[PDB]
Amino acid sequence: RATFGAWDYGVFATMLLVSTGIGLWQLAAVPVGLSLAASFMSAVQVLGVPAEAARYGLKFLWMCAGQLLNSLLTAFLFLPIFYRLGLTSTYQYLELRFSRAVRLCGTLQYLVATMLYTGIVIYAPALILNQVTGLDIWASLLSTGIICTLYTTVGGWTDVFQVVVMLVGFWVILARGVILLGGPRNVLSLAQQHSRINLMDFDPDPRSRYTFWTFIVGGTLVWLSMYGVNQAQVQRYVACHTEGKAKLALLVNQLGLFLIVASAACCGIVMFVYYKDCDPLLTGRISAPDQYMPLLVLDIFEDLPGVPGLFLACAYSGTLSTASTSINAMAAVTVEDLIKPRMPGLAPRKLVFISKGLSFIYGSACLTVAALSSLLGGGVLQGSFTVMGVISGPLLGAFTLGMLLPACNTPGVLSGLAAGLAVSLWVAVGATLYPPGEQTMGVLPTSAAGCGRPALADTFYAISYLYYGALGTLTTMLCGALISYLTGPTKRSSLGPGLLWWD
Repeated sequence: RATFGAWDYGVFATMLLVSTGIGLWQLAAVPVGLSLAASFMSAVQVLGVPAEAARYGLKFLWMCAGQLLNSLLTAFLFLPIFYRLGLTSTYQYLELRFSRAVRLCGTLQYLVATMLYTGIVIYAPALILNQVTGLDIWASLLSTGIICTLYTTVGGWTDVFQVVVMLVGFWVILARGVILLGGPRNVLSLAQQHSRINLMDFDPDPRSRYTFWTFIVGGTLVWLSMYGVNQAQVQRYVACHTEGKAKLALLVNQLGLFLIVASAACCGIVMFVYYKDCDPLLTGRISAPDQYMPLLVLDIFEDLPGVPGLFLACAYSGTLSTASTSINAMAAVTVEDLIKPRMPGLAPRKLVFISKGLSFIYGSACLTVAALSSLLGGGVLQGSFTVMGVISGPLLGAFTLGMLLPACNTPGVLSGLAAGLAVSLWVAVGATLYPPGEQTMGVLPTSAAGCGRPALADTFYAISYLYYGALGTLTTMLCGALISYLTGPTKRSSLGPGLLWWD
């Protein structure tokens, strides 16, 4: 109990092996959108969103409000620019706007951000395996790395099946939990009593981790960083045979992500009310809050033996498949965008070998980043939203500056990228060397009676992590706006046909 110990071991092993092996032996656009909702279905979200909802309440539902505002700008301000142009890759726009140097810089920033994000995405299934089997945290990470390598290197329509299965799993967990605790009315009343239904939270204090202001502002930009400029996600919409179909598929992706993040938050609330007494953290039954969901599944499905095995094997294999797909994606991007253009004559024999080698190097780098995440501390959702905000925040800032500011020469945008990246790294490192107090973040009390030294660690490093990506972005523009209009602007009369949004 509390760590498999039944047929669930066999079911987990069988499902993992089958997933690893069997991989390789207007509504037509709906699945494509549902394919990009499979990038936020990773075990990262499974572990994070429920735990964060349980610890901070229902405020986490405002994540959807970020999504609903990131797929509303991505489908009306960023998709037309990337479509009316017509681009093999989105970063090509930069070469059309400022110069090839900015294209290379943006590609490097995307590569770094993706490697860190995939490191976290690989760490999450390692956490699942360690919690489920008690197989250390380093042997578990080793096994996860080996399986991911077998996926990406040796070779590798489940993009929608994995979603469907994990979503029905979330709904099943919700139903079972609510049944155990009586009915929806009792659970809702209990959650309300313990201040878990604090949906309306407008406190302006930026240090407050989760709030309406924080979620809207920070999450919108942290989500544009992942689904508005991300080459892998956006590339699927520059080949939809029409702009309207691309927008419809993007809205379908928005709906899928909204459903995922609402089900996860609701199941997190059910988890909390289930553990309203004898909280695992206070009783030592687990180590980190990200070990909440596996524990919830294991405790709940004691009547049905293998269901935890099936659900967690899906959440593990799907997450590794997503990580391997991302690794292959950036391995291909490196060859097509950075290497091949410089070396024109290489022939395919060496190009395929270089692609495989880059996939291997990226896999190893992501595994090392996962090990670093495990060693450094905890937090999978926070880790993802920090790595993808610190790095991919200034990049979105550069895109927005180039679109909405006609007079943005290359030096201005480059210095804006520098300043934004520096500021984001500054705050993200300050908040890890002097983490904010738990009470100030907004963590709610969890009963168990049933069984900043410097001057910038108290006011600056304490901001919610969601603002990190919104802090670089809002600097990359401002600096890039206060330098472009000083180092000589770019007259709009000679800028390009459709590189702007005002046109």
